[PDB]
Amino acid sequence: NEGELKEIKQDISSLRYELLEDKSQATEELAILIHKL
Amino acid sequence: QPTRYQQIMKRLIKRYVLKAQVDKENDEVNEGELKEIKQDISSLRYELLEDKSQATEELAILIHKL
Amino acid sequence: AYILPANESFGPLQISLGRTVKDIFKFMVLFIMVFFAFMIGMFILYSYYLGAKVNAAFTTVEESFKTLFWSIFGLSEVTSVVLKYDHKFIENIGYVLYGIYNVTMVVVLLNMLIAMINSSYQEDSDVEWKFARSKLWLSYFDDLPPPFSLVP
Amino acid sequence: AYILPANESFGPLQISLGRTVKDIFKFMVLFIMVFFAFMIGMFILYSYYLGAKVNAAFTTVEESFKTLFWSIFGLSEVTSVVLKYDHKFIENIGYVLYGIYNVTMVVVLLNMLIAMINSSYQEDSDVEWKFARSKLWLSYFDD
Amino acid sequence: GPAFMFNTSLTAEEERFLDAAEYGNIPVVRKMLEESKTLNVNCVDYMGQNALQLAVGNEHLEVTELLLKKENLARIGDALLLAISKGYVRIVEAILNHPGFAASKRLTLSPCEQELQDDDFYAYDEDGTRFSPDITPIILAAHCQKYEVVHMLLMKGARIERPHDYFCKCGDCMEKQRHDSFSHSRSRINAYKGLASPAYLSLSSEDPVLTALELSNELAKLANIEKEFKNDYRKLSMQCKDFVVGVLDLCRDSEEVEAILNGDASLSRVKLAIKYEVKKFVAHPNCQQQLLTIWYENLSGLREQTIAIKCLVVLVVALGLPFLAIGYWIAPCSRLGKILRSPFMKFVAHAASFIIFLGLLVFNASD
Amino acid sequence: ITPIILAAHCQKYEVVHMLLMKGARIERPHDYFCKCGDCMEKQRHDSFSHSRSRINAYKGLASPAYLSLSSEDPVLTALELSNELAKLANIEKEFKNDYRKLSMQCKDFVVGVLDLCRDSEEVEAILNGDASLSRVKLAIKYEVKKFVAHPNCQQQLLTIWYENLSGLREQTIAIKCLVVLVVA
Ligand SMILES: CC(C)CCC[C@@H](C)[C@H]1CC[C@H]2[C@@H]3CC=C4C[C@@H](OC(=O)CCC(=O)O)CC[C@]4(C)[C@H]3CC[C@]12C
Ligand SMILES: CC(C)CCC[C@@H](C)[C@H]1CC[C@H]2[C@@H]3CC=C4C[C@@H](OC(=O)CCC(=O)O)CC[C@]4(C)[C@H]3CC[C@]12C
Ligand SMILES: [Ca+2]
Ligand SMILES: [Zn+2]
Ligand SMILES: [Zn+2]
Repeated sequence: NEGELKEIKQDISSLRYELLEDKSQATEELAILIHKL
Repeated sequence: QPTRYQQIMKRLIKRYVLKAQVDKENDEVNEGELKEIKQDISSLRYELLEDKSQATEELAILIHKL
Repeated sequence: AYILPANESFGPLQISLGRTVKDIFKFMVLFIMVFFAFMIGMFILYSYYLGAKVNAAFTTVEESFKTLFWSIFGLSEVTSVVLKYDHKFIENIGYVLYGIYNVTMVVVLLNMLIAMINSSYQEDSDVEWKFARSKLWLSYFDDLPPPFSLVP
Repeated sequence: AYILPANESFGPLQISLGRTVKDIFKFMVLFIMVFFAFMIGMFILYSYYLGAKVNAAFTTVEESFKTLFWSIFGLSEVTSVVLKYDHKFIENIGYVLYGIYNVTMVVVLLNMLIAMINSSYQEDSDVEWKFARSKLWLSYFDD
Repeated sequence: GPAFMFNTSLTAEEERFLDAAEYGNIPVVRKMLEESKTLNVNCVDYMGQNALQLAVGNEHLEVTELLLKKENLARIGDALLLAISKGYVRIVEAILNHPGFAASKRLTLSPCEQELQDDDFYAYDEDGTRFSPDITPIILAAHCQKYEVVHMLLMKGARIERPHDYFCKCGDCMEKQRHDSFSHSRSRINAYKGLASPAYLSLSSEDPVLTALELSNELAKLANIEKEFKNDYRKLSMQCKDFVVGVLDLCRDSEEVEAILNGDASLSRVKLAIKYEVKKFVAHPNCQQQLLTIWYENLSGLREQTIAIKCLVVLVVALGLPFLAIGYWIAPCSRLGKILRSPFMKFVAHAASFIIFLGLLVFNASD
Repeated sequence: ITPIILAAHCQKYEVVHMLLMKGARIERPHDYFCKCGDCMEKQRHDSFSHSRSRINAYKGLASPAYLSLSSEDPVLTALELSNELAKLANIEKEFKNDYRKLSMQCKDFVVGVLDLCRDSEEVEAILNGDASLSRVKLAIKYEVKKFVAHPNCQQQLLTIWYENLSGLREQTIAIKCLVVLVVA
């Protein structure tokens, strides 16, 4: 039914948020590493 | 300011809206509701691959600075 | 009826028979009501012409019952309504009432047949027959026929 | 029946005819049972009034069979039950038994018609007719 | 605009937080819960839904865990009820580990004991509860037939109440019936809808098939007594019936079939199913083959004969019934005695006796 | 079809609420036999775009989302609009099916609102209107049969039916035939 699919859509959405935040963490860490250089 | 009849009608109609949305969730999924999730996956893929490419090019410029 | 359910061929038939009898009992009650209505009406109408009719159909209560009941199967003639005298109004009312009775009988019969067909379309014959036959079987599991079981 | 299935117009009709005959044979058996019941009953009831009735309807076995069978199509009169004597009890029982017989006949007929309609609603007419017509064809292929 | 308001419209920050909670933006909700200090976690959606209800309704387990750690968070009981309704097992587990359920005895105490204290625990808004006030977590899980959730709640001590008799005179039933008499009957129907579910039936009792048969007869009688809700009790009784049928349907050898049919070979459960009119149970092929093996006890070959051969043996019994009775009196135990005591031969003897009776009735009218 | 009418058609509850917050309202088409200049010009111009527009506006009005979110008393509005559409179906026979479906939508909206009651106070508020069963009278008058035949309304009417006959409510039919004869 429609709700069981909206659940998977929310799965995908939360996964997207988490992954993009992880990539942003990596970028800011590389920035501070440049600053230390 | 609200009378008991108004309060009870408010309760019942909020209950109806929630129940009707629940019953809408009980409808069979159709092809469009699934194409929407496919497009979700596609846009997510594009964004993630571009993020990885950003990381790689930043490491390249860091090597250049070394 | 105690023996047929054991046959796979005849069991489901007898089950449907019990079913349709249980159903049409109600329409039989309603038809009793309308038939009693028309019987009392025509009896009160014709009772005074005991020796002024072709036959004695609607002269008494029992004979009116007989005539109107046998009219269900078309086994009653239409000359029973005719009078010997020249009271045209009474015999015309008799024609009208008897015809309306027959038409209402046809209406009730059609409605019964079809309320029944509808009850049927929304429906397990195998399950019902097997339940009945299992009852029949279980009746014999507990440890001679009645005629020979007189001897102790 | 050997010729009709070849016609696309008349084939399916004849197939349904075979079907409904095969079905109603069973209700014919049950009606034979109940009819024999009522026949033997009324015969034992009326057999003693050979020359005391309006007609000879229920005097013998064969004539009772004839009367009760022709009562199915309404071709038998109701004066067959009346007696000449003043034995009101016997003729009243005759009225009751004959009326109950007719009512039970109507009940059985309705049930048969409708068990049949139900068998129909749960169902291929094209497939059945084409199977029969293919049998008809194949009967002529051998030289 | 709309002539009904179910939620001034919060704050920009509160709207952003509700968006992050509903759509599962875990980093944003964590950041806000950590360092906002102006936001309150009990801000409300346009439908009267705080952050916890939004997170549970969209199955955001990490957001739910983040919110549950926030002290003075509201709408926790309704969060549990909603997660149970949607069958989110992990979110149910996360909510049950909250101090609101760990310390208190919310799940063990009856619906009436919860209702005597106002305490607004399962209330989701200013006024009212999402489901019926009598529907406890265990009853709701049984309704939805969440097998794992029902098992979890049973582990915690939650049990459905077994409503009292219809014609009850005790003070509690009297006060309930005088007070409302419609909330009372609806509560009874809710408790029976919980009891009659296959999940609770299977997981709760020692002998679920006996319980299901007895409860099926119970609901069948309730349907006759209370005619306005006839359909509901009828559906629940049918649920019980086909639960028994489905349990019988799973048997794979004769020992399990015996355990299902003989109760704990007196076919006690078959008698009960015929008495309570569980027709699919009796007419099921497993019960049918058991009854059939009992039917042809010593008639090994006769089990497979054509109908013509059985008509032949019917006629032979009709002919030899005097000699058969004489031999039963003379030689009570023999091959003849063993064959004569089989149920099918008893039935054919009865049929042959009746046919001889009809033949006597006819032949008496001979000449 | 304006944004609010389209949202009502699709029964997007949140979108309907959003548009209502912004001031959007469905128009409540004029009477069928209307003589004002606007209706006259619309009817003379096309007379098919006009009737289709009327059907669109009623499809928007008769939706459960707009009914629930728009008015103060959605069940009274739904009953009145159901009778309105039932009459429209008779007046305009070429689009009979559409008006019939919309009237059925209104009917089962009222039925679904009644179906949610959980105690006697809410049942009274639904059946008695604001105990004169005004809404039950209206449902019988407008032939909202599922509303009247619903178990909640049924048990209310039944409690009124056996007012002082406390035990007689549960007696077998034979005992009631007995009391019928005793009254006779
Ligand atoms: C044709 C005249 C001379 C006799 C007609 C007799 C029938 C009216 C009755 C009497 C004996 C009856 C039969 C006695 C035994 C059986 C076997 C019984 O069981 C079976 O079908 C075989 C499988 C099984 O027994 O489990 C089914 C009913 C039947 C045919 C009975 C059907 C009705 C019968 C034929
Ligand atoms: C009107 C009187 C004077 C004669 C009536 C004769 C019918 C009772 C019989 C005799 C000849 C039969 C026909 C002989 C040949 C055919 C062709 C046969 O095949 C077809 O339909 C054509 C296609 C095909 O043969 O594959 C169908 C049956 C039919 C009409 C038979 C139908 C039954 C018929 C008309
Ligand atoms: Ca998730
Ligand atoms: Zn009690
Ligand atoms: Zn106008």
